[PDB]
Parts: sequence; C-alpha cells; structure tokens
Amino acid sequence: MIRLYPEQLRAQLNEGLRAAYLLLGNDPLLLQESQDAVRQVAAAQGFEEHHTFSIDPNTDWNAIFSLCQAMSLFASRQTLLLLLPENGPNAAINEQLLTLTGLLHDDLLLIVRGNKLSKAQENAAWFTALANRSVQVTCQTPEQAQLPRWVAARAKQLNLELDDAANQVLCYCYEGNLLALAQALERLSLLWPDGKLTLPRVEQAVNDAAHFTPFHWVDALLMGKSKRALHILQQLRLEGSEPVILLRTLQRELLLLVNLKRQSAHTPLRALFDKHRVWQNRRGMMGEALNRLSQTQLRQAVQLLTRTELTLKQDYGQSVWAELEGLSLLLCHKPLADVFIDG
Amino acid sequence: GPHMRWYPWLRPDFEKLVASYQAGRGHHALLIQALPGMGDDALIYALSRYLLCQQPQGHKSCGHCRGCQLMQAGTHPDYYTLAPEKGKNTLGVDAVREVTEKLNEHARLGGAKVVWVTDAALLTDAAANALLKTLEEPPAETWFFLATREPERLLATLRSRCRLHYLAPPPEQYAVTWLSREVTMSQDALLAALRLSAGSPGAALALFQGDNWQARETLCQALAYSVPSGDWYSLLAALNHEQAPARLHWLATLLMDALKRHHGAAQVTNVDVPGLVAELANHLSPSRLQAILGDVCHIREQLMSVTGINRELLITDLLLRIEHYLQPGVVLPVPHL
Amino acid sequence: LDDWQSEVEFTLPQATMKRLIEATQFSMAHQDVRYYLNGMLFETEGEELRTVATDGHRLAVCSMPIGQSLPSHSVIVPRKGVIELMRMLDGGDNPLRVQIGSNNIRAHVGDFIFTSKLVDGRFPDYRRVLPKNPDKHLEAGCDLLKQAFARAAILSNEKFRGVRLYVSENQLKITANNPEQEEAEEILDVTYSGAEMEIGFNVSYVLDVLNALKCENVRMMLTDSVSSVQIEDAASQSAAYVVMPMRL
Amino acid sequence: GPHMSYQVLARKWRPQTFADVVGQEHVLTALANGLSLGRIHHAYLFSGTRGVGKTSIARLLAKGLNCETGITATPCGVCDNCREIEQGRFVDLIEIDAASRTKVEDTRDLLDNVQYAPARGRFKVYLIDEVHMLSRHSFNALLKTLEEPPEHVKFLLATTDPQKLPVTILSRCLQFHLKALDVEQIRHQLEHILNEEHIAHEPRALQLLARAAEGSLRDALSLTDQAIASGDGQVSTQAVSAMLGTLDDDQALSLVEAMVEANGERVMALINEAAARGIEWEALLVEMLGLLHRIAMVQLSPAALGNDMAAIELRMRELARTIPPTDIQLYYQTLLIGRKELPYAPDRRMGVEMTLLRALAFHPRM
Amino acid sequence: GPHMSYQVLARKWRPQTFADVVGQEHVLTALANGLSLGRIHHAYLFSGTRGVGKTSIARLLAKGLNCETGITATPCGVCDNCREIEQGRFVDLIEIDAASRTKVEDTRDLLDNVQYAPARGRFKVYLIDEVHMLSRHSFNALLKTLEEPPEHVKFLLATTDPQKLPVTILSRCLQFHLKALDVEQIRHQLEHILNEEHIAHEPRALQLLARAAEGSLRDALSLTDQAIASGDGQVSTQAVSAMLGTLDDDQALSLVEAMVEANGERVMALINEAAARGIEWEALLVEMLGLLHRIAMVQLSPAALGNDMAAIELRMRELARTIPPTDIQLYYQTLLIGRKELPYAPDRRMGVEMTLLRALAFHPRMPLPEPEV
Amino acid sequence: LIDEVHMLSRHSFNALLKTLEEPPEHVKFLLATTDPQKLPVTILSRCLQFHLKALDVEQIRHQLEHILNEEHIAHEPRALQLLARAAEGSLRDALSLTDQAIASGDGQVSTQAVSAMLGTLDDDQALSLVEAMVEANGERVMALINEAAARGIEWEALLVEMLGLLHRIAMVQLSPAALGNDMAAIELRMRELARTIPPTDIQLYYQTLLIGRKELPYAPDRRMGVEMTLLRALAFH
DNA sequence: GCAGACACTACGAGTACATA
DNA sequence: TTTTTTTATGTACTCGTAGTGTCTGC
Ligand SMILES: Nc1ncnc2c1ncn2[C@@H]1O[C@H](COP(=O)(O)OP(=O)(O)O)[C@@H](O)[C@H]1O
Ligand SMILES: Nc1ncnc2c1ncn2[C@@H]1O[C@H](COP(=O)(O)OP(=O)(O)O)[C@@H](O)[C@H]1O
Ligand code: BEF
Ligand code: BEF
Ligand SMILES: [Mg+2]
Ligand SMILES: [Mg+2]
Ligand SMILES: [Zn+2]
Ligand SMILES: [Zn+2]
Repeated sequence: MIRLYPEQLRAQLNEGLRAAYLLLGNDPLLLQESQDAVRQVAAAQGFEEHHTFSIDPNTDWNAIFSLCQAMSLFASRQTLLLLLPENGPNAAINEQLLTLTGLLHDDLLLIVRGNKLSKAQENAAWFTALANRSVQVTCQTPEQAQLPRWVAARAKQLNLELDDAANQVLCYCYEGNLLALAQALERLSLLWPDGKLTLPRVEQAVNDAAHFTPFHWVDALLMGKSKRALHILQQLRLEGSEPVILLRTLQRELLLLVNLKRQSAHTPLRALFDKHRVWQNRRGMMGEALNRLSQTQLRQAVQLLTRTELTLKQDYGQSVWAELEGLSLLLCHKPLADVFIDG
Repeated sequence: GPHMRWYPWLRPDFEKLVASYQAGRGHHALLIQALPGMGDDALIYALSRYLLCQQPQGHKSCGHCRGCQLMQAGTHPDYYTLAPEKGKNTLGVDAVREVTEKLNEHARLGGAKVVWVTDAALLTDAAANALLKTLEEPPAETWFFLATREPERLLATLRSRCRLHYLAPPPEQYAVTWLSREVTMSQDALLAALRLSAGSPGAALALFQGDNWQARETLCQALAYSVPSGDWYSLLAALNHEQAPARLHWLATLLMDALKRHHGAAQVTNVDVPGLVAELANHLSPSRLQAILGDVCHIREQLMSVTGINRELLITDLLLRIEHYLQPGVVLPVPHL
Repeated sequence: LDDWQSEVEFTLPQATMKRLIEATQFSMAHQDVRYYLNGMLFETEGEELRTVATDGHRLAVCSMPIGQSLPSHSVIVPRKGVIELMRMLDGGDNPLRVQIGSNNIRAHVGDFIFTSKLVDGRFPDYRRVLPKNPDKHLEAGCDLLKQAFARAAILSNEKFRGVRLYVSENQLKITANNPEQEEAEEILDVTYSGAEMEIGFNVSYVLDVLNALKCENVRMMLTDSVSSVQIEDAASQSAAYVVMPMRL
Repeated sequence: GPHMSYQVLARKWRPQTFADVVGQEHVLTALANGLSLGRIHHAYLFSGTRGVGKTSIARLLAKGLNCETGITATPCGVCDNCREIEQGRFVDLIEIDAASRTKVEDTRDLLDNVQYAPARGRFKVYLIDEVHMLSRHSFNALLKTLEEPPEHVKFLLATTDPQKLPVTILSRCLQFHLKALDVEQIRHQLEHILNEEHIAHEPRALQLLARAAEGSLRDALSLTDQAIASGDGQVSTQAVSAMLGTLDDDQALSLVEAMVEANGERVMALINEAAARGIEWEALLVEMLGLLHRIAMVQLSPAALGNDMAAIELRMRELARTIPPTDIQLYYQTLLIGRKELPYAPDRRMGVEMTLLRALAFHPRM
Repeated sequence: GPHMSYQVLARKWRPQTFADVVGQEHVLTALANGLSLGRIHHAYLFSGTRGVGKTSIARLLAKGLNCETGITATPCGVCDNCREIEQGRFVDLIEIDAASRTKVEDTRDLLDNVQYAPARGRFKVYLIDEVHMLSRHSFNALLKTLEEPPEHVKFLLATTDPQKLPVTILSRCLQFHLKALDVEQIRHQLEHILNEEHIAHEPRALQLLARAAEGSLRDALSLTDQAIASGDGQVSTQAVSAMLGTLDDDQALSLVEAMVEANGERVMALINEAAARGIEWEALLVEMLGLLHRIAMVQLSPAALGNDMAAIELRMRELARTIPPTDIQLYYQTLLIGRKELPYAPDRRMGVEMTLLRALAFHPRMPLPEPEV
Repeated sequence: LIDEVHMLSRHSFNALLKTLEEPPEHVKFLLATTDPQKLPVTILSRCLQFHLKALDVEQIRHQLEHILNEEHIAHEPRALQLLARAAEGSLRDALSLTDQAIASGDGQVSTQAVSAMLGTLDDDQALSLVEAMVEANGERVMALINEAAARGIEWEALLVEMLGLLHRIAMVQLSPAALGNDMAAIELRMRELARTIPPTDIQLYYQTLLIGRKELPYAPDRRMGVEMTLLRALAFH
C-alpha cells in the first residue's frame, strides 16, 4: 500500500520482509529483472520454493492446495508468484485472494505481479486487508529524454565504457525497448572485452528494433523535417500499428490546432493552451509547433488527411498505411499548395 | 396492438393488400416502399398478424386464437423477424442464413409462415444475396415482407423478384391537420418540419417529439450568426453529433431554399424561417452557393454511406471548404462525370 | 401444442422401433444440400411401417410388419427428431403409440408424449432407386464377409474408404489401396455363379450395412460395374440396402 | 393452399421446354447443337443480367441431359426423370444455393462424394446458382474438380455477373452470355402469357411494362402481377400508367424548354406542380434525356422526329433552331449525371431540384 | 482412327510428350537441360496466369523423371510408368489438390508419410497443385521438409499467384514463370487441334479466337469448343463473330471515318445498320475507342498495328496521317465519357447516338454549325 | 534446436516458459524464428536474442563467386551482380537463382540466362517514363510501354507512382531541397526535371495524369488506358 | 458382466489472420 | 494525468469439454 519505487523496494527487501509484495507498472524488462532480484534475495533468505500461478478469470485457484497444506519433505518456506491479467482481476478473484490470505501460513509469501489496477480493483477486499502489512511498488520505463542518463548509468554499473555518439545511436535505434538495449549492451561487452567502445562497431551490433507509439509522430511533422519523418515512418515498419490509431491521433491534434488558429485572434495562445492541457510535456511544444504554419497550410493538411480518411475506410485501400508516408512527407516543404489537389 | 400507433391514411392500402392475400394470389414478397417512420412497419405487423393467424375472419384477425396471444406476447415459432443486432446498424448474413434454414421445415403450428425483414436497405450485400432462392422459390405457405425508403438502393437482383408496393404520404393539408391535432406549436414550423421529412408525417412527429427541434433552433441561430461574418466554423458545435447527417440535410435544405429564393420560387421548404433564407440569399453568390450545396450533399452521403467514419473530421473539412469558397478568386466544384 | 388430424395410432413394442431405426440410421443424411435427404421416411402400408434413409449413395429401407391396417402416408422426419426418438426407446415391453400429423410427429412412450417438427419436402421414390434386375446374385456368410471387409479396410484409403470387389465363380476377391501405396487382397468362398465382374465401392458403408443387419448368410444382387449393389439377408426380405459404386 | 404455392406468375410460367423459352436464340442453338451432335461439356456458366433466364436455361439443360430417351436436345417433359426434376426429387440434380451455402466446408463436402455413381440418372448435374458469392477458398476448391471431373459428373454455373469469379474458374467453363431481352420479345411473351391466363390486356400498357422492365422477364412479370392487384383483374393502361408513374402529360418538354431558357421560376413551379400531382422522378429525367437526344438529332439532321416527336415538331424544331449544338450536350450530360446521383440523394424531389439547379448554373445570370 | 467420343477438347489435348507443349521456351528448355545434366532440384514452383501449362508441365516432368529407362528429358509413351501417369492415378505421383488440403491436420500427415520409400520408379512426386491455398501453418510445416527433403522426394508446386506465398517458401524452391502465350502460338495450336479433329475452319475465326483468348491456351480451347457447338459442328467466321459479339461486321473503321469527316448521315446509317443487326452498343463503343487508340499509337509509330488487323491497314495509316493528335484525344475522351454514361443513358442506342453526336459537333476543323445566332 | 518458434501455441509457450524459468543446469537449448514479434515478451526477455542481419550485395556476390569457382562452373561478373541484386539479400535465394541460372545456361552461368532473368529483376521503370514524358525521346516511350505490357504490373499503381513522382517534383520546384532522400541513386538526373521544367508544365502534366487515372478503368483495356495517358502527356510539349 | 479406462471424435470458444 | 476512437464474412488452429464407441484385465 506504500506505493513506492523499486529503488526503495530494494531497501525494504534488504530489511525484514514486509509480508506480501506487489510490484506493478507496465515494464518492458524492469518487471522481470526486479522479479529476478526478488528471487535471488529470497533464495538467500528462507523462502526458496517459487510456485508460479497465473491469476486469470475462469481459472480456478489451485493455490489453495499450497495454502491449506504445508510442505512436508523440504518446507524451506515458499513463495507464490502471481501473474495478474493485463486488465486486472475481478471481484471473485479479489475475494478469493482474501480467502487465501486467511489460509496463509507463516512460511508462505505472497507475490502479486501485474500492471496498474483500477481503483475498485486497487481498493478490493484483499488489498484493503493487506494494507496493514503488505507493500505496493510501481515503476515505468524511462522516456525519450530520460534514456541517455539511464543507459550511461547501466553501462557504469556493468563496468563498460560508452561514448556520446554510442549513446546517441543507441537512443535512436533502441528508444524505450530496454530488453533490446540490455541485449545490445551485453553483445557489445562480449564482442569486445576491451572496455572501450566509442563508435567502432556499435552500429554493427545494433539493429533498428524499438517501439514507437503514435504521439511522437506529429512531434516530427510539426517541424516538417522530411528526412526525420521519413526515417520515423521507416522505423515504424515491422511493428506496424494499424493506420486507424495514427489517423485518430493526427486528426485529434490537427482539429485542436485548427481550433487554436481560429482562436489565435482571441485570448493568447498560452491562455488558450490553458484550455488545451494535452500535456505535450509543456503545452509549449505545441506552442513552438504553431509558430510554423498558415491558414492555407492547415487547409492543405486537412484536405489530404480527410481524403485519406475516406481512402482507407470507404473502399478499403491497401496502400493507405504507406499513405501515412505520403501525407506526412508532403507537408514538410509545402508552405501552401496552389490548389491543384484541394482534396 | 401494433408497436407504432395506427395511422389513418394507411387504412385503404391495407384493404387492397388484404384482397390480394384473400384470393391466395399474394406475391409472397411485398416490398413496402414508405418513408421512414410513416407507418410501413405498422402495416407489416397488421398484415403478418392476419397471415399467421390460422383462424382469421373477414379482413381482421380474430384476436382470440391462442396464435394471436402468441403474437401479442411477441413470441412465435412461425414469425421470424430479422432486425439489426443491438448496437450494430446492419443485419448480418448469419441471421438471414439461420432464418432461411429454419424456414426449411414446415410451419410449427399447422398454418403459414412469415419472415419479416425490419428494413430491406440495411441488408448486407452478402446477406441480401443470400435471401435469394428463398423468396423466389419459397416453400409452400411462406410469406416474406420487406420495407425500404427507396427500392433503387437495393441490390438489383433482389428487387427484381419482389412486388414493389408503394405508399403515398398523405396530402399536405391532411398531414398538417393531423400534426396540429397531435403536435402543438406553430403551423409554419410544423409544415417546415413535414417538408424536411420528405413529406412523411411520422418523421416530422419524431423530430418535434425528440430533441432534434431544439438542435435545429440552435443550428439556425448559429447560421444567423455565421452568415454575415463568414465564421462557419462555429456551426461545427451544432453539427457534430450522433445524428449528424440529418442536420447536414437541414443545412442543405436551407441552401436549396436560398437558391430558390434567388430564383424567386414562391414555395420553399424552410418557410418558417424567412430571415435565415433571406440572409443566405443576400450574402452568398449563387455560383458559390451551389458549390456549398454540392459539397454539403457529398459529405452528407459520405457520412451516411460508409459505416463508422469520423464525422468530426469530415464536418470540419466541409466547414473549411466553405471558408475557402467564401474567399474570392477560387475554383468551384463542377459535378464530375 | 394442439392435437392433429390424419393421426393414425400405432401399438408396437419399443424393440420393434429400435430394430427398425437401428436398421436404417447409419444411412441417414447429415448436413447435406438436399434438405429432404435428412431424417428418415416413414411410410405406412397395410403390411408394414416401411422406413427409408439415404445419403443419395446409401439407401437403407427396413420393413417390419405391424399387423394393423395403415392408410398410405409418407413422412420425412429430420435427423434431430430421429436421434431423439431413438434415445427415448428402451425397455421393449411398453407399447409405443406413434401419432402422425401433417406437420408434426408425436409419440407416446410409457407416460410421456414427445413431439418433433417435420421436414417439408418430397422424398425420392426408393423403389426406382433399387435396381430393376438382380441378374448377378451371390450369397456369403455374413460374419465371414464382415471380417474380410474389416481386414481389407484396415489398409484402405483414409479419406475415401474404398475397396474393390472382384466376383468370379464362387469367389469374392477384395482389393484395397491407399496413398503410401499398400495393397490388401482377400479371397472368400461364396455361392456365386455368373459373369465375371469387378466393382469399386466404399467399404465403410458396406461394413456399416453388415453391422446393421448381422444375419447368418447375406446375399447381394448386382448387374454391372456402374450398377448399384442391393444387399440383404438371405433369411427374409424385411431389410434391404443399396450401396453406390466407387470409380464409375 | 393453392397449387403448391405458385399462384404468382413469376414461378408458374418458367419454361419447361427449349421450345418454350423466349429469346436466347444463340445459347439455345448452341446447347441444342452440343446435345444432338454429341459435343458435350462438363461446365457451362450462364452470365447475364437479372431475370433473363440463366437458372431456367440451366434447369432445362439438366432435364435434357437426363431424359430417359437418351441425351436429347428437347427434354421429354412427360418421362419420369423430367417429372422428378420438376418436383425437385431427382437425387442427381444437386442444386446449390451458393449464396446461402458459401462456406468452403460444404464445397469440400460436396466434392468428396463426386466419385459416386449417379443414383438413377446418366449424369450427376451439380447445378450451382449465384456462384459469384462463393468464398475465395470455395472457388479455388472447385478448381481441380471443374477442370477434370469424372466421366459422369457435369457442372452448371448460374451467376449474375461473370467478372467477380476468379480468372481460373472463368477459363474452365463455357461462358454463355445471356443477351438481355429487347422490348418486342418482352411484349410478345407477356401477351402470350396473359392470353393463356385469360385476363384482358391493352397493348400500350404491355408496351409500358416492357419499356420499364429494362429487359427482364422476371421484372416485367412481377410488374404485371403488381398491376393486377391495382388494375382489378385486367392490366389496364390507366392503372399501369398510374402505378408505374409514367409521364402521360406534356409537362416534360415544357420544363425542358423552361430549363434551357434559364427560367428558374418556371422550372420550380413545374416541379412543384408535378410533385403535387404525384410524379415519379427517375422517369422524368429519362424523358429529359430522350427529348434532348431528339432535339440534338434533329439539330444535326432534320426530319428525324417520329410519332409524338413528329407531332410536337412545332416546338422541337424551334428548340433545335434556338439552342446551339454545344450547349445541348452539356445539358444532356448534366441531366444524366443528376439521374446517376438520384439514388444518392435523401429526397428524390430534392435530387431532381438539385439536378435542375445544376443545369441552370450553366447560365445563372438573372 | 478418329475415335468419335466427343469428350472435352481441353482434357483430350493436354500435352503428353515434352514436345506437344504450346511453345513455352524459357521453362521447357531449362527443365530439359536440368534433367540432362543430372541437376534434379528437389523443389520448384511454377507460376503464371491461368491455363498456360504449369499443371501440365508438372505432369510432363513427373513423366520424365519416373520413366522406366534412365532420366530422359523427352519422356517415352510406351513404358509402364509413363503409361500410368498418362492415364492418371499413377502409383508414385501423389497429386495433392491443396485447395482441398489446407488444414495443417493433413499437411502434417503428408510429412508423416513422406519418409516411406516409393515402390515403383525412382522418386515419388508430390505434385501439390494450387499451393497458394495452403493455410499458413501448413506452409510453416512444409518449410523444414522443403529445405532438406529425403533423397527420393521431389515437390512439384504449382500456383497462379506466387506472391501470396510466404517469402521463405519462395526461397526454398526454384521459380519458373510461364509467360502468357502470343497470338501466333495459340492460333497455330488451334489450327493443329482443328486439323487433327477433322473440323473445317476459317482463318478469321481462328484469329478471333486467339484474340479473345487473352493469351491463355485453355481459354482459346474452351472458346473453340464453344464455337464448334455454336456452329453446326464447323468453325466459321460468322458463327464465332456472332458468338463473341465482335464488330467484324461492317468493321468499325467506317463509323470512325464518318466521325472525322463529320457526316452525321453516314453515322446514322451505320447506327441503323448495327441496330438492325442487333449488336450490343457498348461493344461498338469499345471498338471505336480501340480504333482511336491504335490510330494514335500508329501516329506516334507506324509499327503499332497488329498483323491480325492487317485488313484495313491503308485506311488506318491514312487516318493516322490526317487527324491531328488533339482531335484524336478529344474523340477518345468524348467516347470514353459516353461509355461511362452508357448505363445511365435512357437507352444504349440513344446514348451511343448522342456520344457520336457530341464527338462530332465538338470537332474543331468541322464543327456542327450554330443554327442562327 | 526448436526451429521456427513463432508457431508454438500459447500453452506451448507457457510450457516453454516453465522450463526456461528453472532450466536443468546440464541442458541448454537453442531456438530460431523469422518473425520475433510473435513471441511472448517473457520468453523474449529471458532469451539472449541474437539478431542475424540480411546479407549485403557484396557478401552474396563474393560467396557466389567462391561457390561457382569451387565446383566447376565458369561465370562472368555481371551475371553475378545481377543474381545478387535479384536475391534481395537472402543467400539461399541467391543459391536457388544460381541453380536456375546454371539450368537455363546449360552448365554455364553466362550473361544470357541471367538476361532471361533480367525480365524479372528489371525494376527501375516508373522513373524513366516520367523522365521521358517531358520530351519526345522517340523509342524510349515505346520500349517502356512494351516492358510494362510484358511485365503486367498494376497500371493503376504505375500511374499513381507517376503522380507521386510528379507531385514531389512540383514540391521541389517551390523548394530547392524539398525531399532530398527521394531517389538517392537518381539525385543527379531527377533533379534536372525537378527544377528545369516550369511548374506550369508540371501542373498540366499532373492534370493530364489525374484525368487519365480517373477514366482509366473505363478504357477498353487498362493497357490501352495507360497508353492513352502517355499519348495525351506527349501531345502537349 | 463391466466400469472405467481409453480412445476417439465432435463442438464451442478464444485467438490470429485475410479479404473485400 | 488521463486523455479520441471502422466492419462483415470467412478460414484456421488449438485448447478444453462432452458425448460416445469398445473392451481390458478386472
Ligand atoms: N428465356 C426465358 N423464357 C421464358 N421465361 C423466362 C425466360 N427468362 C426468364 N423467364 C421468366 O422469368 C422467371 C424467372 O426466370 P429465371 O430463369 O429464374 O431468371 P434468372 O436467370 O435471373 O434466375 C421464369 O419463371 C420465367 O417466367
Ligand atoms: N502449353 C500448352 N500446350 C498445350 N495445351 C495447353 C498448354 N497450356 C494449356 N493447355 C490447354 O489447357 C488445358 C488445361 O491446361 P492446364 O495445364 O490445366 O493449365 P494450368 O496451368 O492453369 O493448370 C490443357 O488440357 C490444354 O488443352
Ligand atoms: F439473375 Be436471376 F434473377 F437469377
Ligand atoms: F487452370 Be490453371 F491451373 F490456373
Ligand atoms: Mg436465379
Ligand atoms: Mg490446374
Ligand atoms: Zn387469431
Ligand atoms: Zn517412359
């Protein structure tokens, strides 16, 4: 219930165990390595038998068998590692968890692992009853701007030297995909145990395998950088989200931006953003975005976008995903189109 | 009785159709053409209660046979209604195939069978095409029933084998008298709403009873604001809604009344609001007015044609198109070939 | 549900209906385009209650005399109703009262009456399907033929369980192939005399027929390779089966 | 409970003999030559617009293939096999509601039992109707059976359009294109049917029903059955004219001349009057296109008007004299485009008003 | 003898020796050279449009491989194995109708049975026809076997759209594309078929059939059978022309020349003649568009005319020389708009009449004169 | 070695995970795939993934040279560059194509068998027609249309690529470096028509091609339609 | 016998994918 | 820090479950 960060969960792990542990937060790899650290700490301590249970609706609780009966040949305590569903559990499972805690033995440990829960799921009967002694901890992957420091810190922990150019190429190639980042770090360490990597082969042992959620796409398109936007779209290949999500995203911000430009003659852009708290990390990134445009520019953007909107859904076009390449690139160096398209 | 209340103008046709079903020479596929809400479904239900009544008399069901209490109870194994699934606006081919395969057996009750399709136009092309070879060569004592706004929209093959029974909306004087008997406010707005509904009194009644009337008032006020200034963008606040194509239809109706006023036609659809049509005629050139009209109609048909499209985007792009057309020295759309 | 007219009453032990259905159930259509092909045809004659089942390529007709005057009436009952009716048969001592209607089939067993909806169609004329000339006729031991056919079929083609009879003077030769070529040959001593002949046909169907009748000595009748085979028991003529050949 | 249930004309008068079929001379001659000469084929697909007779031709061919007389060009009609096919009992004619039975599962099921010999007939005809709604897997499943079927099985395909089929299947059958039936054939067939059915009919009413069917026996015959309900026992000219919404009056050319002279008020008044009277709009624009065609044709070559055109020549030749040749084609294109967009308009009258205003926008000076 | 059985031209005339093929060079030569040099690759996919020979070429190659004597490029037609594959249902050729075998539950069984040695001949030939119909799991299952099959297994994969296959399957096996045939080859094949059939034929009808076959030999053979049925057992230009709906009657060059010469009366006369002939109007418009297109192509380069069109070449050249390109483009656009508006015309004859009239009156060098003012 | 792991069922992956979390020390086991995105994140995170790169053209060319030299087959270099280019990067693909080349060339991979392959590996076609549209090059247009007809690619897609090239050219006219990354191999010829040609001519060509695409399906044949589009484009300037 | 094994086969669901 | 928002129809595959044939030392 404490709702702390794993940098402190390590501290509570070093001290006396605070009964059941619940580590949450959507994690690429940090959840698994935190689980591994918990496993090794427990193995050093009493609890050694890690029984893996997948918490899911429509799946009966075989954990009661461990809960009601104690181990007989090697007790050695034991730990129940629970895997939560990606949407959270239901009331039946939440109350059966409380029943299990009622069946808890002194050598039993409860570990609940999952993603962020809903408020009712968070404040269920089991969590409420365990709020007296259990702990809660959450973590999330670093952002784009927070990546270089994290990568450098991990490199310094692993006793391998990095460089600014190497960090740049890593944060470009592996942006938010820490599993790939960790594998690349291990590969660069094992390839050359010299301990000096500046830019000799870091690209040779690093591919383009990273996640890219749509919110950053306009962040490039608002500068109108042709090569950068084209490279971002090429990076989006092989993890290709269906076009509808990207289309919804850019229609959202373009409707917001056209409303902003309509109201620009009225109350200034900052106090207008006061209504448009879309948390674009300052609401000022949109402020520098709106600096480079024109009303005719917005017309040329919206015509192509709305033509695509019927180009993929009215007749089910197959090039429409590649059309996202077409629409984003043409806006980069189009101050205003002299009609000739006006879709 | 019938779900929708009986409408007086539907009495004659009923008798006529009953005649065609008394001699046994009914066409077994009576595609009703009626304006939506006018009472096509009421006629279908009355007719089907007659037909599935295994003990009828004259031209009205007995209402005493326990078949009739099954009818009024809403459950019957010889009465197959095909409606869109709740939350989805189309009836699939799976439902049609299930109905056809269940219709294969005899009548459960020792009588006739009726398959009634709630709305013909909503049929998917696969679903509609799977309804062939079942109303063309139907089993013995099998009757179909279909309702539509406009038969030409249907698949050509399906319409080919169905008796197209028309229903005429009542003469405008009778319709306005009935509306005034039921609806309360001014006759001018009453007539305007009736005209907007293609002449169907039921849809005018629905527009008045629902919130659509206050929405139309807000939209017309916004139009009055926007037309002299050219700030059509504000109209978005009244257009983007679940019922957006209807309000786009209202806008197109205003535009056409403006064009007619420019041509000087005596009778206009939006007669209840002379100020708006006068302002539209004064401030907008007919050459650009027809362009606004064409884009409004095109976007309306795109909204009502393709399922699950982002109405907000298309409406705003329309509004920006009028913004461009207001600006002078711009090429105007020409209806392409 | 209300009562029906054209309702002839039956009085027969459940064993009779069980024997009948078990005789003509394995050859009843299952999810076929011919909609009337599903279910069994129950036809009333002054002699028996004949029943007819067919897939278009297995025609099984059973005829158990009932000992009552029956007005001529032909009915088709769907697969579901037939299966349920067979499930409701047991004991063999209670008299089953079968009540036919225009659109329904009812049946009184013990103290309960159950009903089934009735398929709307016109079933084919089975008598014309039955061959019009039994010029080539042979008799052979039922269990011997069944064992030989099982032996041959264990190497038969999986999807198309197809074997080939070669009938010579007092001899039946069963030959079976399959993908991953394997040849099964088996010779039976039979009571045959006539023209030498070969005919390919499904073996699962014939094994099913022999399982259904299971007499002491079967006899089959046939003319030409394309001609269908009519198999019955040599003791009586109450049950007949028609199997349509493979190849052509 | 009438005779089965086909008290309707659409089912009662489907032909039972190659002699009884109307039109389709080329395909009937080809099928008869193939049957008699011995050149037979395992897969015919009949492609043509709706209500032309591809299903009927297919069933009649199935009769002719399995008549006890032999492979006869004209089916017996009285022999047992023809009677069974008429009843539908015939266990070798496997009709398929391919629009309903679409799953590849059922196609595979019906292909597994192709090796069996026919129960009674010579040929096991796989009549498939509405082939174009087979799922792509079903189309490709039919391939190796369509190409080289056993000696005894023959396929018949009856599709509304041929181009939706994969080019593989389209290249393995005889494509018989059923030529759409012209007005005279429809009129003669309808008159013969009505004389057989003993109901009085007027020739011009039959002409209307023929010209409104756009070449379809099923469509025209359904329209006649509709008129019988309206016109009591007889297909009378007045009743069918009112039902079909024909333009009996001369207001068509009147609003034509109003439209070409940019008389917006007159055009709107005529439209209002027509809507009050209860006109049909698609026929209005069809008449517009016809009148414009006649005007243009006599503008090029005089003395081209006939009957009613030759009577209203006093106006038509004046219009051809006053209207330049270039503007006639533009008016015609605008009117036909409006007719194209009539379905894509919430109100038919509003769609016609839109079309007329688009036409008047060519010369919107006043 | 002539063996009067009248059983489908397509199936009767499937190639049986390596030389009866219609004239695919780039694949027949490669296969023959591979079989001669001993390089018998264990898996290869034939692609190409419908009815070119890929399913036939696979059967010929299986014949060649499993011949009784040593591997020969040209199979014999006398040995037991070649006779058996000739008659079908051959012992060692497993022809898998993959469109009927798409479930992984059967491809797994196939790969289970692949190990057992064949009984006759040298190889067991898995001719998997319509490969592109296999379900994804079946393809992945086939992958490892295709990479390293046993010594005595060859996979004959044939399909119509190889792009549907997973790219790894394309990598595992060779790729032979069978080009759609030329008009000369297909016409020669039709001549051979009809001559051996002892059926009289006319050269124009054969050229028509070749043109309408769209470069796929089975289309031409099916059309030849349909024409044999259409005529009284003989292939005639009249029968083929009436059955195909082509406009060889009164050509179409007269109509286009009346267009460019702006003679409305000649256009009307030709239209009335066609109407009495009962021709379909959209085909006439398509013919006019094709004539305009060929005229433009010849105006760019005189060698654009086809040899099948060598009947009216002088007038074609003259029209190419006279009419400026812009007028040709205007005619093409007007007639194309007319064809687009044909379904919406009040009548097809009337619509085509007005399309002809519009393309006439807008002719710049000779427009329709304004009547009075 | 569990080859092609991406086809394991979900429960199969669960069994694999339960084996991986507590693996016996005396055992190990490799694993392979082609589409790693289908594996669960748990097993991917656990496994020490190596990513194997697509071969470069030079690598494949030299390996094929070595292979051909190894057994007995003579070879000329241009055939090998063509094979490497058509291999699209997979070495097994290069070996299959060299088997086909040996077959067609009768035990000799000369330029003629791979020239027969050239009908398949010839790719650059949409840019040459755009470059030849702005003038009358004579036989260039005829050769290109012959190639397009004998190749049978989507004419609608061909004209859409034409339109995209022309639109980015118009974009470059109003911006000296509008894309830059467009056709890096043709950054020395496409630029000339990107700037020399007047923007009015570019707009007129765009109008012509748009009109052609709009009316393309209604032509007697789509090849005829694209021919007519080319002729209309060549009719003006 | 024989019920329980034991196999085997069919059906629904949840999921992944394709194509129009 | 919680934020918008495409379908119908079809085809496979794999996992439970459920129902049923068949038959083995019990
Ligand atoms: N060629 C024809 N000769 C006679 N009647 C015809 C013909 N074509 C159509 N009909 C009439 O149309 C009805 C339906 O015909 P049908 O063959 O089902 O057309 P479709 O090709 O569209 O399935 C028939 O019952 C018959 O009355
Ligand atoms: N190269 C060819 N030579 C001779 N006949 C051919 C050829 N290609 C196709 N055919 C004709 O087409 C019929 C079927 O050809 P088929 O090989 O099945 O084409 P597919 O490649 O589409 O399966 C053959 O019976 C033959 O008459
Ligand atoms: F085209 Be028909 F009505 F089958
Ligand atoms: F007819 Be082929 F196999 F496409
Ligand atoms: Mg039909
Ligand atoms: Mg084939
Ligand atoms: Zn009643
Ligand atoms: Zn040989």
